[PDB]
Amino acid sequence: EAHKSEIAHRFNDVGEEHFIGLVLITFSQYLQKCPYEEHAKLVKEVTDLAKACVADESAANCDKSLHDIFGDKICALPSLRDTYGDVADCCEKKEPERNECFLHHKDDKPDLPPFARPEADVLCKAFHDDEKAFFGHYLYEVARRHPYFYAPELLYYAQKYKAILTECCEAADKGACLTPKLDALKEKALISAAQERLRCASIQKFGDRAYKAWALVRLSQRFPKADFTDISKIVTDLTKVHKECCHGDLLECADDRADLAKYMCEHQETISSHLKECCDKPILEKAHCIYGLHNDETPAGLPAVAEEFVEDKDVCKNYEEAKDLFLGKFLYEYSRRHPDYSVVLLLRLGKAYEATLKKCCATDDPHACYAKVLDEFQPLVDEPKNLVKQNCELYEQLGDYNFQNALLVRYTKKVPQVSTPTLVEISRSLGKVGSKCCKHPEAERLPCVEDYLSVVLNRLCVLHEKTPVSEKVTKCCSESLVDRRPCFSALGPDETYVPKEFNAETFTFHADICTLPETERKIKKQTALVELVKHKPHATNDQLKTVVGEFTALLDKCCSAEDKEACFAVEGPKLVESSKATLG
Ligand SMILES: O=C(O)Cc1ccccc1Nc1c(Cl)cccc1Cl
Ligand SMILES: O=C(O)Cc1ccccc1Nc1c(Cl)cccc1Cl
Ligand code: NA
Repeated sequence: EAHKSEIAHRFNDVGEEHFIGLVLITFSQYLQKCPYEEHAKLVKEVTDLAKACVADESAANCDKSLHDIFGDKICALPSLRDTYGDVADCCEKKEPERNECFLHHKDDKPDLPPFARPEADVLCKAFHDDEKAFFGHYLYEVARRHPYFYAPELLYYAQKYKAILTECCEAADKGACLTPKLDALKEKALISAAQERLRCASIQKFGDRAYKAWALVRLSQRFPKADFTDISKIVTDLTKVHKECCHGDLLECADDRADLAKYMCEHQETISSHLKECCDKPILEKAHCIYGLHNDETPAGLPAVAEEFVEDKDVCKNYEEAKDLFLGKFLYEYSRRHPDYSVVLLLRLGKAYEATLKKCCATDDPHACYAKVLDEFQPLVDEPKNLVKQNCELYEQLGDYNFQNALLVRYTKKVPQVSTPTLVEISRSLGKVGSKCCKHPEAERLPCVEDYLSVVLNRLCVLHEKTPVSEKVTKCCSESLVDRRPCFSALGPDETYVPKEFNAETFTFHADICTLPETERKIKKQTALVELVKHKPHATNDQLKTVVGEFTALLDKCCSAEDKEACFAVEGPKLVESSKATLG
Protein backbone atom coordinates (compact mmCIF):
# COMPACT_ATOMS: atom_id res chain seq x y z
CA GLU A 1 0.00 0.00 0.00
CA ALA A 2 1.21 3.59 -0.71
CA HIS A 3 3.00 4.99 2.44
CA LYS A 4 5.57 7.44 3.69
CA SER A 5 9.06 5.79 3.64
CA GLU A 6 9.79 4.42 7.12
CA ILE A 7 13.60 4.94 6.89
CA ALA A 8 13.06 8.63 5.81
CA HIS A 9 10.38 9.09 8.51
CA ARG A 10 12.71 7.81 11.29
CA PHE A 11 15.82 9.62 9.81
CA ASN A 12 13.77 12.78 9.76
CA ASP A 13 12.38 12.26 13.27
CA VAL A 14 15.61 11.52 15.19
CA GLY A 15 18.25 13.42 13.14
CA GLU A 16 21.33 11.99 11.41
CA GLU A 17 23.47 11.77 14.53
CA HIS A 18 21.04 9.62 16.62
CA PHE A 19 20.06 7.70 13.46
CA ILE A 20 23.73 6.76 12.95
CA GLY A 21 24.16 5.76 16.63
CA LEU A 22 20.87 3.84 16.71
CA VAL A 23 21.66 1.95 13.55
CA LEU A 24 25.18 1.10 14.84
CA ILE A 25 23.65 -0.29 18.05
CA THR A 26 21.13 -2.25 15.91
CA PHE A 27 23.85 -3.98 13.93
CA SER A 28 26.18 -4.47 16.94
CA GLN A 29 23.35 -6.14 18.90
CA TYR A 30 22.32 -8.48 15.98
CA LEU A 31 25.95 -9.45 15.02
CA GLN A 32 27.90 -9.36 18.16
CA LYS A 33 30.92 -11.18 16.89
CA CYS A 34 31.54 -9.28 13.57
CA PRO A 35 34.46 -6.70 13.63
CA TYR A 36 33.90 -3.00 13.98
CA GLU A 37 34.94 -2.41 10.25
CA GLU A 38 32.00 -4.53 9.12
CA HIS A 39 29.45 -2.69 11.21
CA ALA A 40 30.87 0.69 10.14
CA LYS A 41 30.38 -0.35 6.47
CA LEU A 42 26.83 -1.38 7.19
CA VAL A 43 25.90 1.74 9.08
CA LYS A 44 27.24 3.92 6.20
CA GLU A 45 25.16 2.00 3.63
CA VAL A 46 22.04 2.40 5.72
CA THR A 47 22.68 6.06 6.36
CA ASP A 48 23.27 6.69 2.52
CA LEU A 49 20.02 4.86 1.80
CA ALA A 50 18.12 6.96 4.37
CA LYS A 51 19.51 10.18 2.86
CA ALA A 52 18.60 8.94 -0.64
CA CYS A 53 14.98 8.29 0.59
CA VAL A 54 14.65 11.59 2.44
CA ALA A 55 15.55 13.28 -0.93
CA ASP A 56 13.14 11.21 -3.00
CA GLU A 57 10.78 8.84 -1.12
CA SER A 58 10.12 7.03 -4.34
CA ALA A 59 13.89 5.97 -4.56
CA ALA A 60 14.60 2.19 -4.66
CA ASN A 61 14.30 0.41 -1.31
CA CYS A 62 12.67 3.50 0.21
CA ASP A 63 9.34 1.69 0.52
CA LYS A 64 10.86 -1.35 2.32
CA SER A 65 10.42 -2.17 6.09
CA LEU A 66 13.31 -1.34 8.39
CA HIS A 67 13.66 -5.17 8.99
CA ASP A 68 13.90 -5.70 5.15
CA ILE A 69 16.58 -2.99 4.95
CA PHE A 70 18.72 -4.26 7.88
CA GLY A 71 18.27 -7.86 6.64
CA ASP A 72 19.25 -7.10 2.98
CA LYS A 73 22.30 -4.99 4.01
CA ILE A 74 23.45 -7.87 6.31
CA CYS A 75 22.83 -10.63 3.80
CA ALA A 76 24.54 -8.74 0.85
CA LEU A 77 27.85 -8.11 2.70
CA PRO A 78 30.22 -10.80 1.34
CA SER A 79 32.73 -9.64 4.01
CA LEU A 80 30.60 -11.51 6.61
CA ARG A 81 32.98 -14.47 6.02
CA ASP A 82 30.80 -17.08 7.73
CA THR A 83 33.95 -17.89 9.70
CA TYR A 84 31.16 -16.44 11.84
CA GLY A 85 28.35 -19.05 11.69
CA ASP A 86 24.60 -18.35 11.14
CA VAL A 87 24.92 -15.35 8.82
CA ALA A 88 23.80 -17.67 5.94
CA ASP A 89 21.47 -19.54 8.36
CA CYS A 90 19.13 -16.58 8.81
CA CYS A 91 19.68 -15.12 5.33
CA GLU A 92 18.02 -18.36 4.00
CA LYS A 93 14.75 -16.97 5.45
CA LYS A 94 12.08 -14.61 4.18
CA GLU A 95 10.68 -11.87 6.45
CA PRO A 96 9.33 -12.12 9.10
CA GLU A 97 11.25 -15.38 9.85
CA ARG A 98 14.63 -13.81 8.93
CA ASN A 99 14.37 -10.97 11.42
CA GLU A 100 13.20 -13.43 14.15
CA CYS A 101 16.20 -15.65 13.24
CA PHE A 102 18.74 -12.72 13.73
CA LEU A 103 16.97 -11.88 17.01
CA HIS A 104 17.05 -15.38 18.43
CA HIS A 105 20.87 -15.36 18.02
CA LYS A 106 21.37 -12.48 20.62
CA ASP A 107 23.95 -13.95 23.08
CA ASP A 108 23.63 -12.68 26.70
CA LYS A 109 27.26 -13.55 27.33
CA PRO A 110 29.29 -13.45 24.10
CA ASP A 111 32.78 -14.99 24.15
CA LEU A 112 34.89 -11.79 24.48
CA PRO A 113 37.67 -10.30 26.70
CA PRO A 114 36.62 -7.99 29.60
CA PHE A 115 36.47 -4.53 27.89
CA ALA A 116 40.11 -3.51 28.60
CA ARG A 117 40.30 0.12 29.70
CA PRO A 118 43.32 1.92 28.21
CA GLU A 119 45.46 4.12 30.46
CA ALA A 120 44.18 7.70 30.86
CA ASP A 121 46.75 9.35 28.58
CA VAL A 122 45.96 6.88 25.74
CA LEU A 123 42.26 7.21 26.38
CA CYS A 124 42.37 11.06 26.22
CA LYS A 125 44.64 10.92 23.10
CA ALA A 126 42.33 8.57 21.14
CA PHE A 127 39.38 10.86 22.07
CA HIS A 128 41.27 13.98 20.85
CA ASP A 129 42.44 12.16 17.83
CA ASP A 130 38.98 11.33 16.27
CA GLU A 131 35.67 11.59 18.18
CA LYS A 132 33.57 9.67 15.70
CA ALA A 133 35.79 6.65 15.53
CA PHE A 134 36.13 6.88 19.40
CA PHE A 135 32.37 6.92 20.04
CA GLY A 136 31.67 4.53 17.19
CA HIS A 137 33.95 2.03 18.87
CA TYR A 138 32.37 2.80 22.25
CA LEU A 139 28.73 2.17 21.14
CA TYR A 140 29.85 -0.96 19.29
CA GLU A 141 31.74 -2.39 22.26
CA VAL A 142 28.97 -1.73 24.80
CA ALA A 143 26.06 -2.83 22.54
CA ARG A 144 27.60 -6.13 21.43
CA ARG A 145 28.33 -7.04 25.07
CA HIS A 146 24.80 -6.00 26.24
CA PRO A 147 22.54 -6.92 23.36
CA TYR A 148 19.36 -5.67 25.08
CA PHE A 149 20.84 -2.39 26.38
CA TYR A 150 18.01 0.20 26.27
CA ALA A 151 19.17 1.97 23.08
CA PRO A 152 18.30 5.63 23.76
CA GLU A 153 19.92 5.35 27.18
CA LEU A 154 23.10 3.96 25.58
CA LEU A 155 23.24 7.22 23.45
CA TYR A 156 22.80 9.16 26.69
CA TYR A 157 25.79 7.25 28.27
CA ALA A 158 27.95 8.07 25.20
CA GLN A 159 27.21 11.79 25.82
CA LYS A 160 27.97 11.42 29.51
CA TYR A 161 31.26 9.70 28.66
CA LYS A 162 32.15 12.51 26.33
CA ALA A 163 31.61 15.04 29.17
CA ILE A 164 33.87 13.17 31.56
CA LEU A 165 36.54 13.05 28.77
CA THR A 166 36.24 16.76 27.94
CA GLU A 167 36.66 17.68 31.60
CA CYS A 168 39.41 15.24 32.55
CA CYS A 169 41.53 15.21 29.37
CA GLU A 170 42.93 18.74 29.93
CA ALA A 171 43.81 18.19 33.65
CA ALA A 172 47.25 18.11 35.24
CA ASP A 173 46.59 14.51 36.28
CA LYS A 174 44.12 12.95 33.82
CA GLY A 175 43.93 9.50 35.47
CA ALA A 176 42.86 10.70 38.93
CA CYS A 177 40.18 13.04 37.57
CA LEU A 178 39.03 10.35 35.11
CA THR A 179 39.11 7.10 37.08
CA PRO A 180 36.58 7.52 39.88
CA LYS A 181 34.28 9.11 37.24
CA LEU A 182 34.46 6.51 34.46
CA ASP A 183 34.02 3.96 37.28
CA ALA A 184 30.84 5.52 38.57
CA LEU A 185 29.50 5.82 35.02
CA LYS A 186 30.27 2.16 34.27
CA GLU A 187 28.36 1.08 37.43
CA LYS A 188 25.25 3.15 36.55
CA ALA A 189 25.26 1.78 32.98
CA LEU A 190 25.62 -1.84 34.24
CA ILE A 191 22.65 -1.31 36.53
CA SER A 192 20.76 0.18 33.51
CA ALA A 193 21.58 -2.85 31.30
CA ALA A 194 20.40 -5.19 34.09
CA GLN A 195 17.12 -3.23 34.64
CA GLU A 196 16.41 -3.24 30.89
CA ARG A 197 17.25 -7.01 30.54
CA LEU A 198 14.52 -7.63 33.17
CA ARG A 199 11.98 -5.54 31.28
CA CYS A 200 12.81 -7.51 28.09
CA ALA A 201 12.62 -10.86 29.81
CA SER A 202 9.27 -9.90 31.49
CA ILE A 203 7.79 -8.99 28.09
CA GLN A 204 9.36 -11.95 26.16
CA LYS A 205 8.81 -14.76 28.69
CA PHE A 206 5.74 -13.66 30.67
CA GLY A 207 3.90 -11.43 28.13
CA ASP A 208 3.19 -7.69 27.78
CA ARG A 209 0.89 -7.84 30.86
CA ALA A 210 3.83 -8.72 33.17
CA TYR A 211 5.74 -5.56 32.24
CA LYS A 212 2.53 -3.43 32.11
CA ALA A 213 1.81 -4.36 35.80
CA TRP A 214 5.40 -3.68 36.85
CA ALA A 215 5.32 -0.25 35.02
CA LEU A 216 1.85 0.53 36.61
CA VAL A 217 3.28 -0.04 40.07
CA ARG A 218 6.47 2.01 39.55
CA LEU A 219 4.85 4.96 37.79
CA SER A 220 2.07 5.14 40.42
CA GLN A 221 4.80 5.53 43.11
CA ARG A 222 6.66 8.16 40.98
CA PHE A 223 3.63 10.16 39.98
CA PRO A 224 1.06 9.54 42.70
CA LYS A 225 -0.90 12.78 42.10
CA ALA A 226 -1.62 11.71 38.49
CA ASP A 227 -4.97 10.11 37.85
CA PHE A 228 -5.35 6.46 36.85
CA THR A 229 -6.16 7.30 33.29
CA ASP A 230 -2.94 9.28 32.71
CA ILE A 231 -0.81 6.70 34.50
CA SER A 232 -2.45 3.99 32.29
CA LYS A 233 -1.72 5.98 29.16
CA ILE A 234 1.97 6.36 30.12
CA VAL A 235 2.20 2.61 30.87
CA THR A 236 0.68 1.88 27.51
CA ASP A 237 3.15 4.11 25.65
CA LEU A 238 6.15 2.82 27.72
CA THR A 239 5.08 -0.75 26.97
CA LYS A 240 5.20 -0.06 23.25
CA VAL A 241 8.64 1.66 23.69
CA HIS A 242 10.16 -1.35 25.55
CA LYS A 243 8.61 -3.97 23.34
CA GLU A 244 10.17 -2.21 20.29
CA CYS A 245 13.59 -1.72 21.97
CA CYS A 246 13.68 -5.27 23.38
CA HIS A 247 12.85 -6.63 19.91
CA GLY A 248 15.59 -4.60 18.11
CA ASP A 249 13.30 -2.00 16.57
CA LEU A 250 15.54 0.72 17.93
CA LEU A 251 14.73 3.65 15.63
CA GLU A 252 11.02 3.24 16.47
CA CYS A 253 11.82 2.75 20.15
CA ALA A 254 13.88 5.99 20.27
CA ASP A 255 11.28 7.99 18.26
CA ASP A 256 8.41 6.71 20.45
CA ARG A 257 10.33 7.38 23.67
CA ALA A 258 11.03 10.99 22.55
CA ASP A 259 7.29 11.41 21.80
CA LEU A 260 6.47 10.04 25.23
CA ALA A 261 8.92 12.54 26.93
CA LYS A 262 7.41 15.36 24.85
CA TYR A 263 3.88 14.26 25.99
CA MET A 264 4.73 14.01 29.66
CA CYS A 265 6.36 17.43 29.60
CA GLU A 266 3.31 19.01 27.90
CA HIS A 267 1.09 17.48 30.61
CA GLN A 268 3.43 18.03 33.53
CA GLU A 269 0.77 20.06 35.41
CA THR A 270 -1.35 17.01 35.97
CA ILE A 271 1.47 14.45 36.41
CA SER A 272 4.16 15.90 38.71
CA SER A 273 5.52 19.26 39.68
CA HIS A 274 8.92 17.46 39.73
CA LEU A 275 8.87 17.23 35.92
CA LYS A 276 9.89 20.92 35.53
CA GLU A 277 13.55 19.92 36.23
CA CYS A 278 13.53 17.52 33.29
CA CYS A 279 11.35 19.37 30.89
CA ASP A 280 13.80 22.25 30.32
CA LYS A 281 16.67 19.88 29.39
CA PRO A 282 17.75 18.68 25.90
CA ILE A 283 16.30 15.42 24.43
CA LEU A 284 18.43 12.52 25.88
CA GLU A 285 18.99 14.32 29.22
CA LYS A 286 15.26 15.09 29.39
CA ALA A 287 14.17 11.45 28.94
CA HIS A 288 16.95 10.15 31.24
CA CYS A 289 15.81 12.57 33.93
CA ILE A 290 12.20 11.43 33.55
CA TYR A 291 13.30 7.72 33.50
CA GLY A 292 14.69 7.97 37.09
CA LEU A 293 12.86 10.93 38.62
CA HIS A 294 12.45 10.96 42.45
CA ASN A 295 8.89 10.18 43.71
CA ASP A 296 6.41 13.05 44.04
CA GLU A 297 4.83 13.40 47.47
CA THR A 298 1.59 11.50 48.15
CA PRO A 299 -1.46 13.80 47.76
CA ALA A 300 -3.02 14.67 51.16
CA GLY A 301 -6.50 13.42 51.99
CA LEU A 302 -6.90 10.22 49.99
CA PRO A 303 -9.51 7.77 51.28
CA ALA A 304 -8.65 4.61 53.19
CA VAL A 305 -7.81 1.92 50.58
CA ALA A 306 -10.25 -0.56 52.32
CA GLU A 307 -13.21 1.66 51.20
CA GLU A 308 -12.84 0.91 47.43
CA PHE A 309 -11.20 -2.55 47.80
CA VAL A 310 -12.87 -4.21 50.79
CA GLU A 311 -15.97 -2.36 51.98
CA ASP A 312 -17.46 -1.59 48.54
CA LYS A 313 -20.51 -3.92 48.01
CA ASP A 314 -19.33 -4.20 44.40
CA VAL A 315 -15.84 -5.70 45.02
CA CYS A 316 -16.90 -9.09 43.50
CA LYS A 317 -18.95 -7.47 40.70
CA ASN A 318 -16.00 -5.28 39.63
CA TYR A 319 -13.49 -8.09 39.86
CA GLU A 320 -15.77 -10.36 37.77
CA GLU A 321 -17.02 -7.82 35.29
CA ALA A 322 -13.81 -5.76 34.61
CA LYS A 323 -10.95 -7.67 36.17
CA ASP A 324 -7.91 -5.88 34.65
CA LEU A 325 -9.46 -2.49 35.19
CA PHE A 326 -10.30 -3.28 38.82
CA LEU A 327 -6.96 -5.00 39.69
CA GLY A 328 -5.01 -2.32 37.85
CA LYS A 329 -6.87 0.29 39.90
CA PHE A 330 -5.94 -1.69 43.01
CA LEU A 331 -2.21 -1.68 42.01
CA TYR A 332 -2.42 2.11 41.33
CA GLU A 333 -4.21 3.00 44.55
CA TYR A 334 -2.15 0.77 46.73
CA SER A 335 1.20 1.66 45.08
CA ARG A 336 0.69 5.43 45.18
CA ARG A 337 0.14 5.10 48.92
CA HIS A 338 3.30 3.09 49.40
CA PRO A 339 6.40 4.72 47.71
CA ASP A 340 8.53 2.97 50.37
CA TYR A 341 7.73 -0.53 49.11
CA SER A 342 9.71 -2.47 46.41
CA VAL A 343 7.84 -2.96 43.11
CA VAL A 344 8.06 -6.73 43.47
CA LEU A 345 6.50 -6.60 46.99
CA LEU A 346 3.62 -4.48 45.64
CA LEU A 347 3.07 -6.95 42.79
CA ARG A 348 3.08 -9.88 45.28
CA LEU A 349 0.47 -7.99 47.34
CA GLY A 350 -1.60 -7.47 44.19
CA LYS A 351 -1.35 -11.26 43.48
CA ALA A 352 -2.48 -12.19 46.97
CA TYR A 353 -5.46 -9.68 46.74
CA GLU A 354 -6.49 -11.28 43.39
CA ALA A 355 -6.19 -14.88 44.80
CA THR A 356 -8.35 -13.89 47.76
CA LEU A 357 -11.03 -12.46 45.46
CA LYS A 358 -10.90 -15.58 43.20
CA LYS A 359 -11.56 -17.79 46.23
CA CYS A 360 -13.94 -15.46 48.19
CA CYS A 361 -16.16 -14.27 45.37
CA ALA A 362 -17.01 -17.93 44.70
CA THR A 363 -18.43 -18.37 48.29
CA ASP A 364 -21.95 -17.58 49.71
CA ASP A 365 -20.68 -14.56 51.73
CA PRO A 366 -17.69 -12.93 49.96
CA HIS A 367 -17.24 -9.97 52.34
CA ALA A 368 -17.01 -12.32 55.31
CA CYS A 369 -14.34 -14.20 53.33
CA TYR A 370 -12.16 -11.28 52.16
CA ALA A 371 -12.79 -8.84 55.13
CA LYS A 372 -9.22 -9.41 56.50
CA VAL A 373 -7.52 -9.21 52.98
CA LEU A 374 -5.56 -5.94 53.47
CA ASP A 375 -4.42 -7.13 56.98
CA GLU A 376 -3.23 -10.41 55.58
CA PHE A 377 -0.49 -8.40 53.63
CA GLN A 378 1.48 -7.74 56.83
CA PRO A 379 3.17 -11.23 56.93
CA LEU A 380 4.18 -10.88 53.26
CA VAL A 381 5.60 -7.40 54.02
CA ASP A 382 7.38 -8.51 57.17
CA GLU A 383 8.71 -11.83 55.68
CA PRO A 384 12.20 -10.56 54.39
CA LYS A 385 13.06 -8.17 57.24
CA ASN A 386 14.86 -10.54 59.66
CA LEU A 387 16.95 -12.26 56.95
CA VAL A 388 17.63 -8.78 55.39
CA LYS A 389 18.84 -7.42 58.72
CA GLN A 390 21.03 -10.47 59.23
CA ASN A 391 22.52 -10.22 55.70
CA CYS A 392 23.22 -6.50 56.06
CA GLU A 393 24.82 -7.24 59.44
CA LEU A 394 26.87 -9.96 57.69
CA TYR A 395 27.94 -7.44 55.04
CA GLU A 396 28.66 -4.73 57.70
CA GLN A 397 30.78 -7.23 59.47
CA LEU A 398 32.48 -9.03 56.60
CA GLY A 399 33.18 -6.28 54.02
CA ASP A 400 32.73 -6.66 50.20
CA TYR A 401 35.23 -9.33 49.40
CA ASN A 402 34.30 -11.69 52.22
CA PHE A 403 30.56 -11.02 51.85
CA GLN A 404 30.83 -11.99 48.18
CA ASN A 405 32.73 -15.14 49.30
CA ALA A 406 29.97 -16.00 51.81
CA LEU A 407 27.35 -15.65 49.05
CA LEU A 408 29.44 -17.60 46.52
CA VAL A 409 29.58 -20.46 48.92
CA ARG A 410 25.91 -20.19 49.77
CA TYR A 411 24.66 -20.09 46.14
CA THR A 412 27.07 -22.74 44.84
CA LYS A 413 25.72 -25.12 47.58
CA LYS A 414 22.14 -24.21 46.50
CA VAL A 415 22.56 -24.71 42.69
CA PRO A 416 25.95 -26.45 42.21
CA GLN A 417 25.28 -27.58 38.63
CA VAL A 418 25.28 -23.88 37.52
CA SER A 419 28.51 -23.03 35.53
CA THR A 420 31.36 -21.61 37.61
CA PRO A 421 31.62 -18.27 35.68
CA THR A 422 27.91 -17.72 36.13
CA LEU A 423 27.97 -18.48 39.92
CA VAL A 424 30.97 -16.08 40.27
CA GLU A 425 29.35 -13.23 38.30
CA ILE A 426 26.03 -13.72 40.17
CA SER A 427 27.49 -13.82 43.67
CA ARG A 428 29.70 -10.77 42.98
CA SER A 429 26.59 -8.87 41.87
CA LEU A 430 24.66 -10.01 44.93
CA GLY A 431 27.53 -8.69 46.97
CA LYS A 432 27.10 -5.22 45.25
CA VAL A 433 23.53 -5.21 46.55
CA GLY A 434 25.10 -5.23 50.04
CA SER A 435 27.28 -2.33 49.24
CA LYS A 436 24.59 -0.27 47.44
CA CYS A 437 21.71 -0.92 49.94
CA CYS A 438 22.95 -1.87 53.48
CA LYS A 439 24.22 1.60 54.23
CA HIS A 440 20.72 3.11 53.85
CA PRO A 441 18.52 3.41 56.98
CA GLU A 442 16.28 0.32 57.34
CA ALA A 443 13.16 1.99 55.88
CA GLU A 444 15.08 2.48 52.61
CA ARG A 445 17.13 -0.67 52.85
CA LEU A 446 14.39 -3.32 52.44
CA PRO A 447 12.95 -1.77 49.15
CA CYS A 448 16.49 -1.28 47.71
CA VAL A 449 17.46 -4.87 48.28
CA GLU A 450 14.20 -6.49 46.95
CA ASP A 451 14.23 -4.77 43.55
CA TYR A 452 18.01 -5.09 42.98
CA LEU A 453 17.79 -8.83 43.75
CA SER A 454 15.07 -9.08 41.10
CA VAL A 455 17.48 -7.65 38.45
CA VAL A 456 20.43 -9.92 39.54
CA LEU A 457 18.31 -13.09 39.79
CA ASN A 458 17.01 -12.29 36.25
CA ARG A 459 20.64 -12.26 35.08
CA LEU A 460 21.01 -15.70 36.53
CA CYS A 461 17.77 -16.84 34.79
CA VAL A 462 18.84 -15.53 31.40
CA LEU A 463 22.41 -16.96 31.66
CA HIS A 464 20.97 -20.35 32.72
CA GLU A 465 18.52 -20.32 29.89
CA LYS A 466 21.67 -20.16 27.59
CA THR A 467 23.45 -23.19 29.30
CA PRO A 468 20.63 -25.07 31.29
CA VAL A 469 21.69 -27.56 33.88
CA SER A 470 19.83 -27.09 37.19
CA GLU A 471 16.17 -28.15 37.61
CA LYS A 472 15.83 -25.82 40.58
CA VAL A 473 16.99 -22.74 38.64
CA THR A 474 14.58 -23.66 35.82
CA LYS A 475 11.78 -24.01 38.28
CA CYS A 476 12.38 -20.73 40.17
CA CYS A 477 13.03 -18.88 36.91
CA SER A 478 9.93 -20.15 35.10
CA GLU A 479 7.33 -20.39 37.93
CA SER A 480 6.98 -16.63 38.33
CA LEU A 481 8.48 -13.39 37.89
CA VAL A 482 7.53 -11.89 41.21
CA ASP A 483 8.34 -14.85 43.56
CA ARG A 484 11.84 -15.52 42.15
CA ARG A 485 13.62 -14.09 45.22
CA PRO A 486 11.54 -16.05 47.88
CA CYS A 487 11.99 -19.09 45.61
CA PHE A 488 15.80 -18.92 45.51
CA SER A 489 16.02 -17.76 49.16
CA ALA A 490 14.06 -20.86 50.23
CA LEU A 491 16.57 -23.31 48.65
CA GLY A 492 18.81 -25.16 51.05
CA PRO A 493 21.94 -26.98 50.04
CA ASP A 494 21.14 -29.36 47.30
CA GLU A 495 21.94 -32.57 49.21
CA THR A 496 21.49 -34.51 45.82
CA TYR A 497 24.38 -33.19 43.67
CA VAL A 498 27.41 -35.52 43.14
CA PRO A 499 30.65 -33.83 44.23
CA LYS A 500 33.27 -33.18 41.52
CA GLU A 501 36.21 -35.53 41.92
CA PHE A 502 38.92 -33.11 41.47
CA ASN A 503 42.45 -33.15 40.79
CA ALA A 504 41.82 -29.45 40.06
CA GLU A 505 45.54 -29.82 39.07
CA THR A 506 46.88 -27.82 36.05
CA PHE A 507 43.86 -25.52 36.46
CA THR A 508 46.64 -22.90 36.45
CA PHE A 509 46.99 -20.90 33.20
CA HIS A 510 50.80 -20.57 32.73
CA ALA A 511 50.86 -17.55 35.24
CA ASP A 512 48.92 -15.52 32.64
CA ILE A 513 47.27 -13.69 35.58
CA CYS A 514 50.00 -11.12 36.13
CA THR A 515 49.06 -8.50 33.42
CA LEU A 516 45.65 -8.69 35.17
CA PRO A 517 44.71 -6.02 37.80
CA GLU A 518 43.91 -7.03 41.46
CA THR A 519 40.23 -7.05 40.36
CA GLU A 520 40.62 -10.00 37.95
CA ARG A 521 42.89 -11.73 40.42
CA LYS A 522 39.98 -11.59 42.92
CA ILE A 523 37.71 -13.12 40.29
CA LYS A 524 40.24 -15.91 39.93
CA LYS A 525 40.40 -16.62 43.62
CA GLN A 526 36.56 -16.59 43.70
CA THR A 527 36.53 -19.04 40.76
CA ALA A 528 38.78 -21.42 42.73
CA LEU A 529 36.49 -21.00 45.76
CA VAL A 530 33.44 -22.06 43.69
CA GLU A 531 35.43 -25.02 42.39
CA LEU A 532 36.48 -25.97 46.01
CA VAL A 533 32.76 -26.02 47.11
CA LYS A 534 31.67 -28.15 44.12
CA HIS A 535 34.50 -30.66 45.04
CA LYS A 536 33.86 -30.54 48.84
CA PRO A 537 30.32 -29.27 49.51
CA HIS A 538 30.44 -30.36 53.21
CA ALA A 539 33.81 -28.58 53.90
CA THR A 540 33.85 -26.09 56.78
CA ASN A 541 33.97 -22.26 56.01
CA ASP A 542 37.38 -22.28 57.80
CA GLN A 543 38.71 -25.15 55.66
CA LEU A 544 37.63 -23.12 52.58
CA LYS A 545 39.46 -19.95 53.68
CA THR A 546 42.52 -22.11 54.17
CA VAL A 547 42.53 -24.13 50.93
CA VAL A 548 41.95 -20.79 49.15
CA GLY A 549 44.94 -19.36 51.19
CA GLU A 550 47.20 -22.04 49.66
CA PHE A 551 45.79 -20.84 46.24
CA THR A 552 46.85 -17.11 46.87
CA ALA A 553 50.25 -18.47 47.99
CA LEU A 554 50.97 -20.60 44.86
CA LEU A 555 49.76 -17.55 42.77
CA ASP A 556 52.42 -15.06 43.96
CA LYS A 557 55.19 -17.74 43.87
CA CYS A 558 55.55 -18.54 40.14
CA CYS A 559 54.23 -14.98 39.35
CA SER A 560 57.12 -13.07 41.12
CA ALA A 561 59.53 -10.42 39.67
CA GLU A 562 61.52 -13.19 37.79
CA ASP A 563 60.99 -15.18 34.53
CA LYS A 564 60.87 -19.06 34.67
CA GLU A 565 59.15 -21.73 32.50
CA ALA A 566 56.48 -24.08 34.03
CA CYS A 567 56.80 -23.68 37.90
CA PHE A 568 53.08 -24.74 38.14
CA ALA A 569 52.95 -28.40 36.94
CA VAL A 570 55.24 -29.64 39.83
CA GLU A 571 52.99 -27.54 42.14
CA GLY A 572 49.58 -28.61 40.72
CA PRO A 573 49.74 -32.26 42.03
CA LYS A 574 51.14 -30.74 45.30
CA LEU A 575 48.45 -28.13 45.92
CA VAL A 576 46.28 -31.22 45.20
CA GLU A 577 47.97 -32.79 48.29
CA SER A 578 47.71 -29.58 50.46
CA SER A 579 44.03 -29.42 49.64
CA LYS A 580 43.84 -33.15 50.44
CA ALA A 581 45.46 -32.02 53.75
CA THR A 582 42.87 -29.39 54.86
CA LEU A 583 39.76 -30.81 53.02
CA GLY A 584 40.38 -34.60 52.98
O1 LIG B 1 19.13 -13.55 51.34
C1 LIG B 1 18.00 -13.66 51.87
O2 LIG B 1 17.31 -14.69 51.82
C2 LIG B 1 17.37 -12.50 52.60
C3 LIG B 1 17.05 -11.40 51.60
C4 LIG B 1 15.71 -11.08 51.37
C5 LIG B 1 15.36 -10.07 50.47
C6 LIG B 1 16.38 -9.40 49.79
C7 LIG B 1 17.75 -9.70 49.99
C8 LIG B 1 18.17 -10.68 50.90
N1 LIG B 1 19.51 -10.99 51.12
C9 LIG B 1 20.58 -10.28 50.66
C10 LIG B 1 20.86 -8.92 51.13
CL1 LIG B 1 19.76 -8.27 52.36
C11 LIG B 1 21.93 -8.18 50.63
C12 LIG B 1 22.76 -8.74 49.66
C13 LIG B 1 22.57 -10.03 49.17
C14 LIG B 1 21.51 -10.80 49.64
CL2 LIG B 1 21.24 -12.43 49.05
O1 LIG C 1 30.03 -18.04 55.19
C1 LIG C 1 29.64 -17.40 56.20
O2 LIG C 1 28.51 -17.56 56.71
C2 LIG C 1 30.53 -16.35 56.83
C3 LIG C 1 31.82 -16.96 57.34
C4 LIG C 1 32.00 -17.16 58.72
C5 LIG C 1 33.19 -17.72 59.21
C6 LIG C 1 34.22 -18.10 58.34
C7 LIG C 1 34.08 -17.92 56.95
C8 LIG C 1 32.91 -17.36 56.40
N1 LIG C 1 32.73 -17.17 55.05
C9 LIG C 1 33.71 -17.34 54.12
C10 LIG C 1 33.73 -18.50 53.20
CL1 LIG C 1 32.38 -19.68 53.36
C11 LIG C 1 34.77 -18.63 52.26
C12 LIG C 1 35.80 -17.67 52.18
C13 LIG C 1 35.82 -16.56 53.03
C14 LIG C 1 34.81 -16.36 54.00
CL2 LIG C 1 34.75 -14.98 55.13
NA1 NA D 1 14.13 -6.22 14.96
